[PDB]
Amino acid sequence: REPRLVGGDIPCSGRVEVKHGDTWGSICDSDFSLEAASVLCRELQCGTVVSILGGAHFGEGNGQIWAEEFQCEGHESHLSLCPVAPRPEGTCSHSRDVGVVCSRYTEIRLVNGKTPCEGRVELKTLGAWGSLCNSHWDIEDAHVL
Amino acid sequence: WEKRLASPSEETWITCDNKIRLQEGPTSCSGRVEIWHGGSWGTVCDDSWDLDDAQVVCQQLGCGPALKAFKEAEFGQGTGPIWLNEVKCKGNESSLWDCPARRWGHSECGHKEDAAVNCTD
Amino acid sequence: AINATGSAHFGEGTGPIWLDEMKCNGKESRIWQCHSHGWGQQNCRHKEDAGVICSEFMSLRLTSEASREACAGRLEVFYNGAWGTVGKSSMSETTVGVVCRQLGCADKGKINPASLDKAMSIPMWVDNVQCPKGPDTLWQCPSSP
Ligand SMILES: *[C@@H]1O[C@H](CO)[C@@H](O)[C@H](O)[C@H]1NC(C)=O
Ligand SMILES: [Ca+2]
Ligand SMILES: [Ca+2]
Ligand SMILES: [Ca+2]
Ligand SMILES: [Ca+2]
Ligand SMILES: [Ca+2]
Repeated sequence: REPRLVGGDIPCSGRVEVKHGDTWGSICDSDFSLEAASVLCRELQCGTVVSILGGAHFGEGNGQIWAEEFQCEGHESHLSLCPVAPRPEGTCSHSRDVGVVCSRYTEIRLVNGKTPCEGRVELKTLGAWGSLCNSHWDIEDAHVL
Repeated sequence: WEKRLASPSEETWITCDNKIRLQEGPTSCSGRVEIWHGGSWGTVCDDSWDLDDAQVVCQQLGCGPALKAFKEAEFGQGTGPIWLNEVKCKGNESSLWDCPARRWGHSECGHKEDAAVNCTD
Repeated sequence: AINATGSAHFGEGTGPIWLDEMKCNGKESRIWQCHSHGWGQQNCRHKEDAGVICSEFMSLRLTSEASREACAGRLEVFYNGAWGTVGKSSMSETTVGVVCRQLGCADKGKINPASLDKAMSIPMWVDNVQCPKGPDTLWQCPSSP
């Protein structure tokens, strides 16, 4: 049960899609809960769940819709380990696709450095890339980057 | 940051939307009870849902008095996380936040048991 | 059938939920002859499990003024959704012992005369109860209709 976020402008948000072995498909607003979104952000390493948005917030999928309902308890590391309750078809349409916004929205990269480890710090906000400022740039931040 | 005297025209005045709303109803005073908390829109479970609960919701929304309090998702299924379960409103509280219930916690309820109300227009 | 209980009146069940949305006219012979969505096709949870209370259901108790259930009082039989008393004729030591063992009080007992107060003066249900050796419940003892 492999998750994926598609359609979002910022790094850790978009439509929720789960692969059942070899096929990608969307999920309903009703089937997805807060516990499942907690696992999805954790599995994808996107932090913690900030919002759950329904009604095709990031667009409508084009494909198959999974009818099963996840029953995560919130502490699982992957969606594969989550117990799943099967449901019949016909529950939703594609205008009721679910979306998730997780917390790690920051976009940072290192440029103009030959070694990928060293370079100039750059940050993306409001759709553009820019350079940071020297003030309040200590070694604690550089350790985390 | 800079401190300056400003005309009242430049100041920002903001009105925010209501926390509680009713959805999927032909009448503006009828529909599914949804509440907003913690970044998500959520619903209420029909366990211990009665007319005393519906009175508080119809009063908070600013509609007329409540007359029916549906259950088992008559008006449609909801979205997002279920926020409240086993609501025990006494009928006179000013908001659903005053009444005691399971608050912002894990509810065994499903999305087919969403509570609904119908208020006078 | 006297009652049709729902919402886990008799407890939560363990296992698959085989049937849902059952529609019957009441003249059918078997439960699977009813119109249902399908074998295992459901959107339900285990806290909503169906139960019945049938006409030929009996319970036993000893009612006193102090407590509804006690080790001394009036003998009452609950049949057809109604309570009622038992006749004193043809009572034996084997019959009195069966009541005391069935309720969980003791191994033997004795029949005292009528008390000072009687509650609701419920009608008499059964009489001439004769208990053989071997039964541990009153339902297996021959009696009058
Ligand atoms: C069964 O139905 C009777 C008759 O309406 C009612 O008095 C009784 O409370 C019901 N019992 C249960 C357990 O639902
Ligand atoms: Ca710093
Ligand atoms: Ca319910
Ligand atoms: Ca209530
Ligand atoms: Ca039926
Ligand atoms: Ca059903």
